Amino acid sequence: HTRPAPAPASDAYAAEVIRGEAAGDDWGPRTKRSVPDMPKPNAFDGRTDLYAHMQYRPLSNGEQGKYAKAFDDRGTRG
Amino acid sequence: MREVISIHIGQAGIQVGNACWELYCLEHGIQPDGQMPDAFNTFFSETGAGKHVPRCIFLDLEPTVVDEVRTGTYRQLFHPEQLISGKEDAANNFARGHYTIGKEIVDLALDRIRKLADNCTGLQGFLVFNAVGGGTGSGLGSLLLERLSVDYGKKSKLGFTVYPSPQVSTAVVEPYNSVLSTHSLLEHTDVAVMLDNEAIYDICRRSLDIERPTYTNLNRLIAQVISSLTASLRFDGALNVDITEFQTNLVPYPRIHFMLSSYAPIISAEKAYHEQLSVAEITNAAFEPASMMVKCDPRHGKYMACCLMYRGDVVPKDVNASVATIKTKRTIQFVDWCPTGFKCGINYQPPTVVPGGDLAKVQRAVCMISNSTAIGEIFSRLDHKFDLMYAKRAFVHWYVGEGMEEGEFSEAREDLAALEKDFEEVGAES
Amino acid sequence: MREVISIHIGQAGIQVGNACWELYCLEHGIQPDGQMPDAFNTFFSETGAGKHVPRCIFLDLEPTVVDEVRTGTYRQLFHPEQLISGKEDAANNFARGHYTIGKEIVDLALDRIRKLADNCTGLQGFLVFNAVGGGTGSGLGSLLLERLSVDYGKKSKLGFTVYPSPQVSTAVVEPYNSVLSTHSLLEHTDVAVMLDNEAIYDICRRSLDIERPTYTNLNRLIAQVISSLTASLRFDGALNVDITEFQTNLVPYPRIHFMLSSYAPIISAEKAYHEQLSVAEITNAAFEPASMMVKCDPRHGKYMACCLMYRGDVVPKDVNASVATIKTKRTIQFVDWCPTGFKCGINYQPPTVVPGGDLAKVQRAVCMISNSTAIGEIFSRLDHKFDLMYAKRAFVHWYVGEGMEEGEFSEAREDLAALEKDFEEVGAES
Amino acid sequence: MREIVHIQGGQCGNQIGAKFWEVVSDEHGIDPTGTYHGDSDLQLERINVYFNEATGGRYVPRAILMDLEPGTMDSVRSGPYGQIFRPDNFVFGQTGAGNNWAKGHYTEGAELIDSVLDVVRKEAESCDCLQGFQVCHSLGGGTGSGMGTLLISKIREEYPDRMMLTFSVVPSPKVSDTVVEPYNATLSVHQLVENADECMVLDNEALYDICFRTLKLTTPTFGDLNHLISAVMSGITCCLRFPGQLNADLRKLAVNLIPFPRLHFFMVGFTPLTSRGSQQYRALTVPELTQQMWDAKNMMCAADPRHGRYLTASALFRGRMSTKEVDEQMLNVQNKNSSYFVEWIPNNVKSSVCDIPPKGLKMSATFIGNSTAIQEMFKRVSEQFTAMFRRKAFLHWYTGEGMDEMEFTEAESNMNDLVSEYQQYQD
Amino acid sequence: MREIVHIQGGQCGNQIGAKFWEVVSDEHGIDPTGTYHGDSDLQLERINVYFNEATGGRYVPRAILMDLEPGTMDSVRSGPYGQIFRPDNFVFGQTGAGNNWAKGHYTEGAELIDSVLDVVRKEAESCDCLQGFQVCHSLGGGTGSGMGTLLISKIREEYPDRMMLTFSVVPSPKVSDTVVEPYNATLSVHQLVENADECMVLDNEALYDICFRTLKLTTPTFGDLNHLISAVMSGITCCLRFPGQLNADLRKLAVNLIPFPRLHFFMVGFTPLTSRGSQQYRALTVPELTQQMWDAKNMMCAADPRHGRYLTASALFRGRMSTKEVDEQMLNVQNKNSSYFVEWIPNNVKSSVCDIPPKGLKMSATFIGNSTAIQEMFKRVSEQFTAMFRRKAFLHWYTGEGMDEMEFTEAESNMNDLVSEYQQYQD
Ligand SMILES: Nc1nc2c(ncn2[C@@H]2O[C@H](COP(=O)(O)OP(=O)(O)OP(=O)(O)O)[C@@H](O)[C@H]2O)c(=O)[nH]1
Ligand SMILES: Nc1nc2c(ncn2[C@@H]2O[C@H](COP(=O)(O)OP(=O)(O)OP(=O)(O)O)[C@@H](O)[C@H]2O)c(=O)[nH]1
Ligand SMILES: Nc1nc2c(ncn2[C@@H]2O[C@H](COP(=O)(O)OP(=O)(O)O)[C@@H](O)[C@H]2O)c(=O)[nH]1
Ligand SMILES: Nc1nc2c(ncn2[C@@H]2O[C@H](COP(=O)(O)OP(=O)(O)O)[C@@H](O)[C@H]2O)c(=O)[nH]1
Ligand SMILES: [Mg+2]
Ligand SMILES: [Mg+2]
Ligand SMILES: [Mg+2]
Repeated sequence: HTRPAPAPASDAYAAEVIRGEAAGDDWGPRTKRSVPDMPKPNAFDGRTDLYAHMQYRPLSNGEQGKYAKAFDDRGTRG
Repeated sequence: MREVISIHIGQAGIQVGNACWELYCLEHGIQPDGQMPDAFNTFFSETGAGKHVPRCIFLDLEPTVVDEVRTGTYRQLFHPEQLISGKEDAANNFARGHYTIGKEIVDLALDRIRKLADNCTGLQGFLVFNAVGGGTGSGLGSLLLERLSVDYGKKSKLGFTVYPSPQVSTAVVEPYNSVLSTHSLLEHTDVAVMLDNEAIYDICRRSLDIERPTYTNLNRLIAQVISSLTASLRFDGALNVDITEFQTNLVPYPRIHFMLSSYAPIISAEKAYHEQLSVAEITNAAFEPASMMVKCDPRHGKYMACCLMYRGDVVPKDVNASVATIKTKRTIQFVDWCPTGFKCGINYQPPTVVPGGDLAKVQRAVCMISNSTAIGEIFSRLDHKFDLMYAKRAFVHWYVGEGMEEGEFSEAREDLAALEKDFEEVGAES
Repeated sequence: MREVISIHIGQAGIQVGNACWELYCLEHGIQPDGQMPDAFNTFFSETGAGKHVPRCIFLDLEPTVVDEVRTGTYRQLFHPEQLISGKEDAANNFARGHYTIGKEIVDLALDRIRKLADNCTGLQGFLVFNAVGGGTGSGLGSLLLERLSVDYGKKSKLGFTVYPSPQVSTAVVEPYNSVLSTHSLLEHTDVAVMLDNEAIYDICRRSLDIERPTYTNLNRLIAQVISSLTASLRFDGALNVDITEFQTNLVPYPRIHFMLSSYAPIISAEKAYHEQLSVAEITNAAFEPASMMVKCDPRHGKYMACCLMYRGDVVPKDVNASVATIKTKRTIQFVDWCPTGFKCGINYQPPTVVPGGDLAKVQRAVCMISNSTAIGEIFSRLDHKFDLMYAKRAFVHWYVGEGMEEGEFSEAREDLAALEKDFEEVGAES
Repeated sequence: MREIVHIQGGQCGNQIGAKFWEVVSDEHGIDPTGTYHGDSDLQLERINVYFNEATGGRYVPRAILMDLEPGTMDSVRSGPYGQIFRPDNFVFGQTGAGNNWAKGHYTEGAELIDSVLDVVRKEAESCDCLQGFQVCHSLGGGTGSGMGTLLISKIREEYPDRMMLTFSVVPSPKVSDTVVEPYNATLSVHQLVENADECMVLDNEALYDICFRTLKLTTPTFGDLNHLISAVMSGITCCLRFPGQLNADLRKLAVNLIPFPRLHFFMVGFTPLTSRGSQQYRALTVPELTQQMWDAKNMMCAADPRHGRYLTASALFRGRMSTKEVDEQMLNVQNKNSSYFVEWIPNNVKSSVCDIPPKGLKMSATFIGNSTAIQEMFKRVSEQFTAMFRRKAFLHWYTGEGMDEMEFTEAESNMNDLVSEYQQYQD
Repeated sequence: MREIVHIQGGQCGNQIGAKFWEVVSDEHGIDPTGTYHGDSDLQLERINVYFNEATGGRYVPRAILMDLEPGTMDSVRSGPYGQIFRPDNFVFGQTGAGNNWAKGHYTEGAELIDSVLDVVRKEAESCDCLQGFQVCHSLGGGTGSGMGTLLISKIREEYPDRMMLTFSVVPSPKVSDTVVEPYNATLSVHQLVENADECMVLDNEALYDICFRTLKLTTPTFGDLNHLISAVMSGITCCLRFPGQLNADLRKLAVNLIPFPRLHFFMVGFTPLTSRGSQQYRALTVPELTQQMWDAKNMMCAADPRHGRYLTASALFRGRMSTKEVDEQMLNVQNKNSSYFVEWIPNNVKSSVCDIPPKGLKMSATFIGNSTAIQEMFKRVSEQFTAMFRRKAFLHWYTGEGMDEMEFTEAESNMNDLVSEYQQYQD
């Protein structure tokens, strides 16, 4: 009838781990923060990827005028 | 059923035991009157309904300190006749405490021990708290140690003796009484856990950040060690280490049985909010020389065998990771013939905090109780005081009158000289 | 987890450190009490629940610069044992900080560095902040740096030291105290970043249009340079630069390891609106000698290895084009044997602005730390200042009487005389 | 219809079997109340292997609990799945052995050995046909080591025609847990090599490194270790409890794993160990269980199997699998690396197939291997004893309780014979 | 049923494969959660070249991401399409090689090589037919070049009959990123000749230029640059993943593009690179994919191919195309400019057509060119190495981890030897 003392209360539960009943996430905390909006969406249409060039998607009518007016991705020089 | 009885002789013995049962009554939640509103079975006797009495005896030849226990805050908790008084003190003389006036009072102490052991089912060990520097603790303590050895034979006994420090000490005949006590401890006491006052003064100065430490502050955190070294019986954990384990694992030789002490997390209220107290950090603090309770350098000696008890939420693996980091450090050393040198004990109940105490609530605690060959140095300095002093036959007229003989200082001198021969020989490699 | 330990030594060290850790707690959102309402592991040590402890110590023999930290707005931040004080200062004497009063406190200095190093999991380097003018920063820094190479071998040690300006200096034995410091920071410190108070006086004069700069304003942008130096660990970017990456890129020879420092955008709150801050503008601004943080002219010497650490909205192409425009300029001349002088690092965190500060919020910032042969002008001038004062034995009996001998002036002079020979020999074109 | 007598000794084996009967009861599908509620009729077919019937649907396991301190008995009783145990099988003392081999064997063990042999013989007589004697204890302590080796010495004298698996955790070389471990280790194995027919030696450092490097578990407890040894221990007798395409009992293990009577030392392992978040990336197929089967990291022993040639091997496969596919990595691991196997034994590997997998897993396997790498496990204990007995330390706790130093020299006589014979066949 | 195992090192290697496995994934129609939701049956036919099938439809690549810092994998932990990887295949360091080739190779290199090769060996035995091993790393760095080039030498020892694709980026001639850039490059090419079987040469300055004059982009990030590199790496093994009228696997290019075993440094190219402004006006037919194939502006290497002769060239066409228009256009470029091709080899051009184009593009083609103009790149790095070594600058670091100047003189000897045989064949 020894006095109960609290367990270390780890999240381990190796029985549950080896049975795979609870998935969880084994990965630790992500280091080196998480910078918001870097690299920035470019001006003169918002380009965060090269998917348009590498997928050959057709130009939208609301964005065709920008390339009608300008040559490079620098915006509205004239 | 685990059960340990403790005896308290000498002015050090009662005043340490005042704080010992102050923490003991707090772990089990019992109010100081003696009512709990079965880990209490190993320290308290369940008496009828709602009444509990501690299974310890207080005894002192001086009638002073017993009365302030009898008229203090623990008048109802203790048993009124377990408190043992005396007509007068032994007065810093080992002769008076062992022969003349302790003899009329040792037999009233012996029967109440028999009353305590008959009440319990299974006893585990003997705890003695005393000081060899005075008359009452060294005299009646040795006088009781003769009687309990022949009556309750071969039972494990663990002793806590407050030895003189090399620097701070409060009696002139103090080196006489320590030498005469050591002739009784070596052949009778199984494992003697050493203590020293100014090391605990030093651990209050730099750790607890109090610049005015007193005897109350020292004895308050001595009780933390005593509860920690008996924490396996009370509360459950990973590796239970009882008193029977402690002797048979830690004493290698019959005449080599002395012991150090440590208690690493000793942190005030303001200091606790900034310390990251992990198992790895608290292990490193215990083995450092600044945190021990006797001023001896373990670098000067070599460790013989070590035992560690962990309290609180300690997972059983970083204790083994800390041991590997301990043994790979060169600044700590072991004797060459002892490859396996650590005993691990884990308990899950964290140490309680006394109200008004300077110790803060810490979730992890370790006590390092280790044999060492550096205990020769604290015996060489104390013997160096005796040899320079006995050359002039000083202070002997107090001793030879009360039953002692003049030659008895010589056998006690060579007994300590034989001990110094043992400590230097066993620390030598081959 | 990566971690770097910063030791703050001498009067300059704490006053930088108050500015340094103020910039650090605003980046991670930690309030001055220590509570954040995953990247703090570089500098802050997580303890308990919602408490962060700076991984730094304040070591100074004069207590009146440390006690204002202990009673200011950062009481709950620091661990009180990290703040190490002393009875009396070294009083700008190298012999006091190294021999008489230095050895009495450096034992307690290693006691907490070991505590900080044990709490660290993965260590990459050390930061040291000192001023060679004053004997606490000069002598005790020399004692601590010599001991740390023995205690922690082969680890990085970042030297953020402050040197006397040519025209400006606020002490008399500064030529004496700087030369004796160069015997230790040569052979122990692996990366040393010179700073100079009058160059930052000039930087605050024109770029920040402050007519009356103070010691608070200088140390605030000292904090900007060091935070930009180690922002690669805390945040993610295109090209990370680690501490040991920083050390092998800019130290071609084990003694040629002194490097310059330049933070390019210093703009006011009212000039920020009118400046078009791009990566081409700031990169040309950094190489300007007006933005140079040490009073030396880089046109006399040769640039030998440079690193450019970018913070904020720096896209990787035009920064690679910005370096090309620097190389085409004949004014910025590199050494002949190094056709690859540039190291580049880009972090995505814009620099934080302290509330009530003087710097303006900018979206782009670059910090250049460059090794040059124009730093020989710093050493040779301080060599001339020492040689003139030593020739008639001025201020020697203060230094000799506190433990030293005359022979340590000849060895330190000869060691510094080798540096001027080494700088000329390395930078010579073949 | 064959049954196993389980013995638990000391504070280790009581806690080992507390987690071991947790798995076996859950694999057989009985609740903490004791009634059966499993959904498989095949699950209830072989219950006499590990449990006995009782009136009212209760099932009481046939195992004993044995120690000298009632504190550890409070741990197994109050823990989960502790109410099923037989109260009559709770044989215990009051003194406590106190990490001494002499106490549990000669002086204060004698008043409890006669009590438990009366208890042990009760289920020995009540059960119909004995198959073996499983024990689980330690060798570093004194409560289960010194007392356990006397009981295993006493039980073979009465019943000399049965096999006996032993699961003894040996002291680790890297970490010290008791100062007098090389005393109790050498004296316990001195009794076993003359008596123990086969033995599964384990240690604490291997279960740590398994639960760090493979399970990727941050701060685990001993309950995590005691489950993994239970995963092995249930896997040893998988062919008895469940039918299969090729069944192999304890004697099938013995006949294919001990070429010589004195070479009876094995090493164990549990194959399908995956991390907390890596179970969705694995492919539960027979090529990769064998990949984890023969890895040195996966074994539960301090020995490195690449150091010593395997004298023989075993396989306990459970689940639905192709016996051709089972046979083809087992042939592949003979041929890809034949330099790490013995030459004068063809068909070095024994295999078995059980048709029922463990709970929560589609497939599992258990490896048992007699190797000359246990040579390295005894060399550390032999180095510890020889380098320390020369100064006759710690003997007063031993020589004062009944045995002489001549027994310690006899422990040097045969342990040096064990290390001689294992290296001999390596050449 | 041939397989490719992908291994990557350093800052540069891991960021490419974050985009490379991203580009492969949506070609095969599998989500970042790993499930397949593609609309074409032809995608699932050849998945095993790049992915392990798992329980529940999960697909995990043969990706082994190697680094000495946790920073790179942290980007892979949180980047898009970074959850598809096997968590066990993230071998990591803690110290970091610190941009030192000596630290990644010799001293600190040995502590992780025995662990990273264990992950490689587990994946190598799982798949049946290994076409080869594909690595993507840097050369001027120290973490992916120092540790990577030792890893290539080790894996050629264990698997000597399997090919080796290396996609190693090169120090730029115009600009520089690190200071020990020529030191770490010459020590790696000295090893890359002996172990690796074929090399694709990349550099950021050509990737920067190809994003300006061909794509009309004035703000190219690295993620923009990694996409054009990832299009090349998909084009090499487009024959394995998809059918075609004429099939050319990895080993067919090896016998084509490598006349002698040390001439395995090639230059790459991707054909349908159209800016968004001029996207509509260009047509997609084989003659205008060829005219952008052979342009010196389209080459992703420093070397101008107009300077040196083409020893052998290869083309990896993708799409529904006429076989004549593939044949006649690559025949016209052998007649219009025959001074740029080697006379003593007839028909320097290898051509192959796969009927499955990439996503969205009607047609695509990838160019691999074994030009002798690559000696201009190797001369400049050897020029910088001799300039810094003769002063022995930045050498006290490399000699600190256990190097002497013998292999530094050997590295320049082999560098000067391999550039000597390029110019001997140009005459
Ligand atoms: N740590 C600690 N030591 C104590 C305490 N009380 C007394 N001592 C020690 O005891 C020594 C004196 O020896 P004692 O045997 O206790 O004196 P005594 O019990 O009064 O015996 P007599 O002097 O003969 O009457 C002092 O030097 C103290 O160091 C205490 O409360 N705490
Ligand atoms: N930039 C900067 N320099 C400072 C600051 N405080 C002191 N210094 C420099 O330090 C020099 C004086 O030497 P110190 O090292 O500070 O003297 P100390 O640290 O008090 O040493 P002791 O007097 O022996 O205690 C001056 O010449 C200043 O240039 C500061 O807050 N900022
Ligand atoms: N794996 C495991 N090992 C244990 C457990 N309990 C104790 N041990 C090991 O047993 C050793 C101590 O011996 P002990 O169990 O006290 O033996 P006893 O005195 O005969 O009971 C230590 O090395 C522990 O590692 C447990 O629950 N699990
Ligand atoms: N394409 C590309 N190249 C990169 C990237 N990051 C770094 N590099 C190149 O890598 C070279 C430096 O090597 P480094 O990253 O230090 O190699 P490591 O030490 O192994 O990590 C430089 O020349 C860069 O151009 C990236 O994200 N994309
Ligand atoms: Mg008294
Ligand atoms: Mg001062
Ligand atoms: Mg073919």
